[PDB]
Amino acid sequence: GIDPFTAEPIQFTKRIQNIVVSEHQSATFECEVSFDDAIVTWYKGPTELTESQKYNFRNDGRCHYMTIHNVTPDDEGVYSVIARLEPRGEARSTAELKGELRSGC
Repeated sequence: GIDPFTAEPIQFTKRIQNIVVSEHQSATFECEVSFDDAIVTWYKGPTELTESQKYNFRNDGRCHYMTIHNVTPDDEGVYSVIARLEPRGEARSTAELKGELRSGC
């Protein structure tokens, strides 16, 4: 009749948003999800992001954080977060990265 709530599709309530970051600073895309058992991977363009003393991935219950250190104009682009669990209805979200210009006199 009606599918169970637990198997219902997973979506990001917070829905990451666009970030503007100074060249020497760091960018963080924060997301929140319906289930805490979901597995999340961040994507930049066709390339997936992995740790290399470059990307810091921190998990906190339903909350998942990704921090990028040393952002370049080149690095500006689109970042996505995808949450996956056994077939329940996967979700995809996007956000844009922008490089803030350094201030001066």
